[PDB]
Amino acid sequence: SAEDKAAAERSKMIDKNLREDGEKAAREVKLLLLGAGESGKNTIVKQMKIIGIVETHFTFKDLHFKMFDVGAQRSERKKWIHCFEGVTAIIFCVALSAYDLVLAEDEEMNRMHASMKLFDSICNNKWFTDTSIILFLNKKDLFEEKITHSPLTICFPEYTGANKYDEAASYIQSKFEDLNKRKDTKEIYTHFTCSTDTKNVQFVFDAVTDVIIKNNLKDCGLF
Amino acid sequence: ELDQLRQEAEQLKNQIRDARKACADATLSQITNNIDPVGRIQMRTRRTLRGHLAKIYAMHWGTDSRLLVSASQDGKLIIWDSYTTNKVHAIPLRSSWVMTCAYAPSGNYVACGGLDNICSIYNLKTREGNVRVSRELAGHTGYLSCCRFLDDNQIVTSSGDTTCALWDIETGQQTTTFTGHTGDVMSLSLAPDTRLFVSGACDASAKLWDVREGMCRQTFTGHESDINAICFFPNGNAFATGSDDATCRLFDLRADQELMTYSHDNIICGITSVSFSKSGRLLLAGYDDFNCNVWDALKADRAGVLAGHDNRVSCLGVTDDGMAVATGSWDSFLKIWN
Amino acid sequence: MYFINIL
Amino acid sequence: TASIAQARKLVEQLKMEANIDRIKVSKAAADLMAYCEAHAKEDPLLTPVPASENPFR
Amino acid sequence: SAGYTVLRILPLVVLGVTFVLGVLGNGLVIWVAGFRMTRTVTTICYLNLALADFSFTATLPFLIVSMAMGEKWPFGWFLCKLIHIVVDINLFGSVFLIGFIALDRCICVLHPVWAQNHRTVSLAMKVIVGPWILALVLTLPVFLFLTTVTIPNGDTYCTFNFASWGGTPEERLKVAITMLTARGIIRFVIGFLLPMSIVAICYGLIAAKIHKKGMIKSSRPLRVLTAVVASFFICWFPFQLVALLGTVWLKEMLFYGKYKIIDILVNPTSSLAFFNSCLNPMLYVFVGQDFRERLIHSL
Repeated sequence: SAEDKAAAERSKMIDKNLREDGEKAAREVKLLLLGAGESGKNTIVKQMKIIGIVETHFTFKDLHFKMFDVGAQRSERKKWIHCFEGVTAIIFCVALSAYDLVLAEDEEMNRMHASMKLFDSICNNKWFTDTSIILFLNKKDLFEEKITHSPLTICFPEYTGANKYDEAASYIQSKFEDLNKRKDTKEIYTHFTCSTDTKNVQFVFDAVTDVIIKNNLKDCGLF
Repeated sequence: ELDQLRQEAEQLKNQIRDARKACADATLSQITNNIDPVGRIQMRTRRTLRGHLAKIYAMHWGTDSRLLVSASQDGKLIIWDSYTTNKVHAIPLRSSWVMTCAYAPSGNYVACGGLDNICSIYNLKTREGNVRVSRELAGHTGYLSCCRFLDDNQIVTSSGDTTCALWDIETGQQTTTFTGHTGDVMSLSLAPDTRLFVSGACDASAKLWDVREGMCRQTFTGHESDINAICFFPNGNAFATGSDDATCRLFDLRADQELMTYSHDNIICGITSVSFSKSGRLLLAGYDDFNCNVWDALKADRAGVLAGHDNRVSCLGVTDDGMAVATGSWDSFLKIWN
Repeated sequence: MYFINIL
Repeated sequence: TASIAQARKLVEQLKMEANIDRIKVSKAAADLMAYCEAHAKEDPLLTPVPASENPFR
Repeated sequence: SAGYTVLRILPLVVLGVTFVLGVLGNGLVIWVAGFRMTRTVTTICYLNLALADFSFTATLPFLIVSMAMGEKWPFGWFLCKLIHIVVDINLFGSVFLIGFIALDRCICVLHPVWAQNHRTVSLAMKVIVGPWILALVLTLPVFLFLTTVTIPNGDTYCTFNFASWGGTPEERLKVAITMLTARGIIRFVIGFLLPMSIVAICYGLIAAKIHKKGMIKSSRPLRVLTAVVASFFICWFPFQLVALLGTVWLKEMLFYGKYKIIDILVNPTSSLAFFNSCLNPMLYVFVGQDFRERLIHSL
């Protein structure tokens, strides 16, 4: 019958068209940004701004990246965080200078501690068991100026250490890594935000490249 | 006057419970011992719909009961033809983060909300070319959990901002705003007469709203977790709500009570979809155990398992004539059960 | 690949 | 200022919701059985339908 | 001798267990990946390898009963033609698919950007057809030279015959020798040297790169890689070495019969190669945890 044949060929055209549109969407790296309390998400997007949720798509070294910021979503996270199950990596932003700052909503909650709770809820999240996290420590330029004036022991009492920029940054970097519980299956790549060009951009490409190797080897049976 | 208001709030809430307690004589399950169990409704997958390349979050059945729309996280909206297993239309989305979809009862328009705060309306015919965006509703500050078409011009959408809004397609303006939910609204269902609708939020509370007046007729609170699904009884005088604790509760509008609880010891995972049969006897609920369980609306006995989905069942719908039931899941497949 | 005898 | 106004709305809604009439559950639930039994034959899911009648074979 | 009798009986049971395990594993892999799993590039490669191995093992019992009764063929000419075409095509396709899987893994590891942006299913089948057409091209002489030959004693052998090609016995013998030597060289180079060099290089760079990146979190990846490469080498190098020695000494064998140990040793080498064809899904498909969870969910 002619009527069914026209419908049948239309479905084949739709089926064919879905192949290219699904191939151009599966060849782009999917990223996701978190961090509440002005952690530096807006600053982070600026470096890789080549081209409720914001899609800042960009391409670096002939590889396309898809970036999704969910900072405008003030609702419950558990009802939509499962939609991102399958992203290549998670770009988490933490402010180094936020150890002594306090949330605007509550005057008794530490900003750094709140970020740790958000980080803990992501590492232990059931939807990101095998999803790596690209940790970014923002505002390192202002952190070294503030760490000398304000001791870091106010945030973590159980820390003697030394009042130095390198010592304080390393301890914060280590503290986030030890907060992870799903070891041996995910890697928390960590970097410090730098005003120099193509510095943070290169780290994102380098971190994603390692994850792609992990994803490729996992699907190949080597992992 | 916080102390006085707290006492005033408590006494009314106690009055609601005290009035309900006097009104309650016996459970529906007790007075249904006599009715014949329906039996073992063994439903089979007559048609399998494939072609999506991501997790499927919502689906809707049209009045024709032949064309259904499915929303998937790949950024494509597909108008399926269940009779012949054909994709009538492929609607691309500006934002791939879609979690709800709707189909107009007359079949002229479709909607799809999500994390983008946009309820895009698409014209099915578009005689001038292919499917194109007709209107973009942008007045919500949260993810559009569920949207349903009321008429060809009026549509009601539930968002994550704990508010529900009724929209006009031509003007693109919120006709009225429904507020009162403490938690984020997750789903809504429309009565056959479209005069009333209920919304299930994350505060374990279900509220009945009036379309024309914007007033909340009733509030039901019988759950203890998120309410991810809701669906009116076919007569429109009752509805059933899903929950995250594997408990379906049937609420009657006239009774203003939780009639009965559809829970089992074996099932522990959450419920994301709730649907009713043509006669309302078979309460189909979509669970997270990778299968759909068909319940008895009067006997509290499971009457079959639709174990044909690889991933968690996220959407579930029943045709208006009840001819077939379509189940969608995160495994990027639709199973038509009949 | 498969070896074949010769008479 | 704002807290008392928002809280008063909940009390007004509670009083407003308490003014409706509660139909007795004994006969409200009885109507559910009547509708189910009336449309049981018409419902294709409750009673199996031969593949000839349905379009999904 | 007693040792020779055991050395002849053992290949029979080796091929029997190869048949059983290969059919079981290939059927399971096809049922899981081809129907209950999403269609991906690695899934397509695994499906092709499993299909080739299943087609080979389903053909194996003919070779088993041939080796049981002293290489005699009781079946017909068309059936032996089909059985040896299927055997040769399946062997060549399995080796070429192993090489292609190694190349794809090497490309994915060394250049992840190209793999992410230039690995599509359509291109996957387009480039997998290449090994198959190469197998057909290499098998063309096996298509059109092979035919069943009956000896005057009344026993039948399906081997190569050159009476039609050569008008006189001398030129027929000369063309037979030259074609057999050419086939041996092609087998050793394309069938063995090309993939063995590819497999060692492709897997060598994969291990080398992950070591430099500090990707070694467990011994499982190294164990799997070394097991695959070692098994492939120890099962294919002896058989191809025996074939090469037979081809380079074919003239002496057919003119003087100087060497006889090669003819005896062909059978164990063929058994080992067939056992590799059996175990390829085990070391290529069941290694992944996704396949295992899908399989256990399937039952």
